[PDB]
Order: sequence, then structure tokens, then C-alpha cells
Amino acid sequence: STGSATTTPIDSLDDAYITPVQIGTPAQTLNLDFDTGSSDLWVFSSETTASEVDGQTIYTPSKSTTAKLLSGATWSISYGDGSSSSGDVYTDTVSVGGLTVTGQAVESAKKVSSSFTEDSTIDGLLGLAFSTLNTVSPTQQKTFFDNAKASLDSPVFTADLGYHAPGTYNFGFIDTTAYTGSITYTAVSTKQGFWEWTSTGYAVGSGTFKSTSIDGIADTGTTLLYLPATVVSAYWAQVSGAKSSSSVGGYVFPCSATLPSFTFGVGSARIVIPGDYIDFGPISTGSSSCFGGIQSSAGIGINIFGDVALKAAFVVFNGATTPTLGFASK
Repeated sequence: STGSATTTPIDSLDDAYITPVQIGTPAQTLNLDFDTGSSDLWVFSSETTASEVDGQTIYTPSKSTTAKLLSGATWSISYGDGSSSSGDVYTDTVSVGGLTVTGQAVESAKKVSSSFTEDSTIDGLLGLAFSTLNTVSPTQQKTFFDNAKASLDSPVFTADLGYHAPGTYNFGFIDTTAYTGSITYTAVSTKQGFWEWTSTGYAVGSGTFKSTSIDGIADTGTTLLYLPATVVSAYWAQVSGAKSSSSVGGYVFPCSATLPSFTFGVGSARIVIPGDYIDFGPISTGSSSCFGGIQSSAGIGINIFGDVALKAAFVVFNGATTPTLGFASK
């Protein structure tokens, strides 16, 4: 089997992407944030505290003839941005782009933190990291990809995120029309539960490539590119007036600037992030200070190849017995 679904930016900055997902019988379609940095499929629901729901579409398990309470199971997750959610668990039929999994754990939120409530466009998350990170207790549950894998034509999914435009998540096949050149594959460590790999270096604009190992994670659920402070300083030093602002929370730059590109290495191959992809717009409405799309990872503990980086590539998440990542230009 295969599946193919369009993913759409939630706003004009590409702060996140939403993909429609069918849950239950008859189908209830929710727009989920596909997150290769986590491993829980959780949704706003009829069980979510009413004051914490503000415009989201909810899953109502009592209206699904295929929903079953997973008795005794609870979940609770906290994300790198400080947001969180928790609740109980049903199993139900879940379909993405024509690919159907029966018996998928659907984690129903009883509580969500303010940032989820405040984002009316995201109805939940669909985790695509390794199932070892799934938070369901006392019986850990599998991701949608893990459940689908054996049925897929090939044990892979691909992320093709658009810049200020829709893109595609495919399951079970590699669309050879969706990229240019060849796909360069690189090793993955699953030891932390992430799609963790090592970039071979970087360049800023037309500058020379610096060969240096940068361990980090391919994370579709993180907006920006978070890299070591040395790398980030070298980038922003090429932008007149750019500076790190403790009050804003990262590098800012004059909105009048034209940003240089940023290149990252995948083996001997190179992925070029155009400068425009690094502009996240005014820090507050009407400001002439703009927020940068490349930020330091120094306070995180891990480097994160988030959407800023991934949207410059066609990315293969290869879930073969030994997982790997592939990157192609597009």
C-alpha cells in the first residue's frame, strides 16, 4: 500500500504545516501537525477541557463505531517549546492520504497548554519519530508509520515541505518526479528516539564550505534551524545590523536586509537554503526588526534541522531494519 497527502502551511510564515487525517467511522477529518520529532498521535477531542478549545476541530470517539477505549492507558507529553498536553487513549481507524491503519492509538487530550489552545489551525499532532518515545502508559503504543510499515510497498515516508506553499507527505514510495539530481542517504542513530544524523558541514552565502560534523535531528515539528552558536554567529555576521537579542529570544535583523543563503552538507552533497527562507518577519506587528530563521541550539542540548532546513529538500525517512535519512535538492 501507499498514501499521499498534501501538507499546508498554517500561516504566511510557514510556522507549521497541517495535513488532513481521517479518524474513525464515519471519518472525522482533523488537521494534524506531522512531527518527526515526537511519537504520539494526539488530538483535540470531546474530552478536552472546554476552556482550552478555541476553534479547533475535535475528535468525538463516541460518534465513531470503530473507536475503543484503551482501558487504563494515559499519556502526557512536553515539547521542546515548553508546550504540553495529556489525556486518555482510544484505538480507532486512521487514514492518511488513502493509507489506512486499523487499531491505531489515538491519544485524546483532556488538557492542552495555552499555545495549543491559541493556535486554532492545529487539531493535534501525528508523531513520526521512533515508537520508543511514545508516552502512553502503562503500555507504550506505536506510531502511525510503525503500524503501517509492514503493509507499505517500501518501508519509507517522505517529507516535501513547501516554502510559502503546500507540499506533500508520501508513505510507502519515493516520488522520483519530486526532486532533482539524486538522493544522498546518510546514517541515523535511533538511540535518542529521533531521526538523528550528522551533517558534514556548512557554508554561508557564496562562502567556502566548512567541513565539520554537526549532529542533529530531522524534525518537521520544529519551525526553525537550530545549530551550534559558532555556526549561527558566522551566518548572522554576514547580515548588517543583525544581533542576538536576549529580550526577543534570538537573532534579529533589519527587515530591510537581503539575507544570504545557508548551505548544509549531507555526505558529499549540499542542500542550499535560500536566504528568503530564513526571514520570519517582524518580531511584532509593524516592527522593522525581523526574526531570524537560523538560531542557536546552545540552550537546547541538540541541534535541530527543522522546517527551515527540511523545506529546502526532498527528505526520505527510511524505516528499513537499519533506518537512514535521504536528502535531495528540488
